[PDB]
Amino acid sequence: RNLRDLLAPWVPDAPSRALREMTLDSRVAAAGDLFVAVVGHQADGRRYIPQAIAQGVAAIIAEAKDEATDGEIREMHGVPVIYLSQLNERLSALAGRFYHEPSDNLRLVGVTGTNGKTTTTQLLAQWSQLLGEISAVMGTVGNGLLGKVIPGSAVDVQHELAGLVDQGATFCAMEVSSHGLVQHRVAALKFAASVFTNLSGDMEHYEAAKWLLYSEHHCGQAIINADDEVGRRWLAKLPDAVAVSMEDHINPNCHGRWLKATEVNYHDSGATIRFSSSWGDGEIESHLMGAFNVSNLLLALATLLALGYPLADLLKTAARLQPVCGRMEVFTAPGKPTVVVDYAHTPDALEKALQAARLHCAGKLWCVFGCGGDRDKGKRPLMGAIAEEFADVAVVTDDNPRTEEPRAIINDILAGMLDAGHAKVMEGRAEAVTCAVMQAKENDVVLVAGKGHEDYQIVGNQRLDYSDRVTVARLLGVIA
Ligand SMILES: Cc1cccc(C(=O)N[C@@H](C)C2CC2)n1
Ligand SMILES: Cc1cccc(C(=O)N[C@H](C)C2CC2)n1
Repeated sequence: RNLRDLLAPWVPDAPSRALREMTLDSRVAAAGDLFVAVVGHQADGRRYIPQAIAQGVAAIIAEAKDEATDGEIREMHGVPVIYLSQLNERLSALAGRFYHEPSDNLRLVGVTGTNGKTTTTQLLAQWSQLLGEISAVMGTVGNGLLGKVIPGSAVDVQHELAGLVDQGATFCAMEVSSHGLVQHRVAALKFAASVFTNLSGDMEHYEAAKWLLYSEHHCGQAIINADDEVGRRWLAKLPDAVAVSMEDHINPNCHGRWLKATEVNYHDSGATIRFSSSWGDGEIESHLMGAFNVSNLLLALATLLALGYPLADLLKTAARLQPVCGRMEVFTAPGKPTVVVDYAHTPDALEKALQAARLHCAGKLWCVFGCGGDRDKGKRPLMGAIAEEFADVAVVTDDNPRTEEPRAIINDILAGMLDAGHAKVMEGRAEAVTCAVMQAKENDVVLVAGKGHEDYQIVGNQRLDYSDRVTVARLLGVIA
C-alpha cells in the first residue's frame, strides 16, 4: 500500500509514501498508518490531525469542507495531508482500493429488509458452500467463514471483507441494514446480487431516497419478495429482477424471471415446498419452520439460481440446510412430540414463533416460557396474554430470574391472562420443559421459548450450566 497508488484515481499529484493500515481513529493510528479525518455528527477528525502526526502516521486524508479544495495536497511536519470533498461518501471506495477490492475477489450477496436478513444470509452461505464455495457471513451474529463466525464504518466493512478473502472465502452473504446503506457503509461494494426480504407523502420521500441509493450502488442481480407490497413496488421498476412468491403475486405477463412455491406442506419436522420457476420445477424438504422461513429459503434459492448455480445441484443439497442455532430450531424423534427451541423473548417475537409453530402442529401447541428477572416488567403480562391466545397450553416457568423472587415474575405473567387458572406453572425450567415434552402427544408441538442457544440460567448471580436444547435432546433421545 502506497499513498500515491491509493489516490491515483482521484489525486494525480499525490506523494509516494508506504502505508500500513487505514484508520478513522486517531487513538489507534500507529506509525506508518493512513489516518482518515472525517467530519460527522458532533465529530471533526481534523481536530486530531496534530495527534496522529505526533503518533507518527505516514499520511492523512481529510475532509476538505471549509478547510481546503478537493485534491488539495498540503504537508504538515513532513506528513502529506490530502483533502477530499465529500469524504464520507467516498470512504467506501477509498477503503476498497486500499484493501485490494475484496468484493471483486469473492461473490458478495447483500440482503436487505426488516426481517429475515440473518436467516437468508445463513442459508445463502450454507447452500453455496454445499455447492463447493468457501463461504462466509457478515451480519448480526458477527463475521467469519461458516462455523467460525465471531461476534462499524465503510472502512471496517472493506477491511473485514478483505480479511475474509485472505482466509480463502469465495462467497460472502452480507446483511445490509437500512442505516448502513444510508451512511454509505457499502457504497463501493460490488454486489453480485441484492436481495429484498420485506419492509416491516411520506411514502414518496422514503421511496425517493431508497431509489436514489439503489441507483448509486452496484447491486448486481436483484431478487425481490413479491409477497411484500414494497417488494412489488421495486419489481414494478426493475424488469430484470427476479420475483419470488409463496402466494399469488407473480405476474406471469411480465415474462421476467420468477420462482413461486405452488404448494407447501408444513409438517412435524419442517416443510415440503413444491415450486416452479423460470429455471425449472422441484420439491425441497426444508428443516426450517414457519412461513417466513419458506420465504427466506425461496429468496436464497432464487438468488443462487440467478447467479448460475444449477437447479439440480441446489435440489440435491437443500435438505442439509439448517436453522440458525436456537432460531425456530426443530427437534423430532420417532414417535415423540415435536419440540421447537426459539430465542423469542418479547411479545412480538413470541407471537411470531407461536404462529410459525402452529402451522406444523396437528394437535395441541404447548408454550414453555418465562421472563427475565431484574429487567423491565412491562412485557410480562403481554407475553402471558400472547401465550394464552396463540398456544393451547401455556406452561409458565423461570427464565433468568436473577435476584428477583421467581414466583413474582410468574405472577406478573399470569396477571396478563384472561384465565390464569388455565395456565400451568412449573418451576424449575428443566422441570417445566420436561412436563411439556413428557405430557404432550405425538402430534403435538411444544415451543420452548426464550433462550434459543444461550446455555445458562442466571439464578441469583450464578450462571448455572443449563441448555433448553440439551434438555429437550435428552428427553427425546436425540443429540443437541
Ligand atoms: C421483474 C419481475 C419478474 C417476474 C415477475 C414480476 C412480477 O410479478 N411483478 C409484479 C409483482 C409487479 C407488480 C410489481 N416482476
Ligand atoms: C444489497 C444492497 C446494496 C445496495 C443497495 C441495495 C438495494 O437498493 N436493494 C434493493 C432493496 C433492491 C431490491 C433489491 N441492496
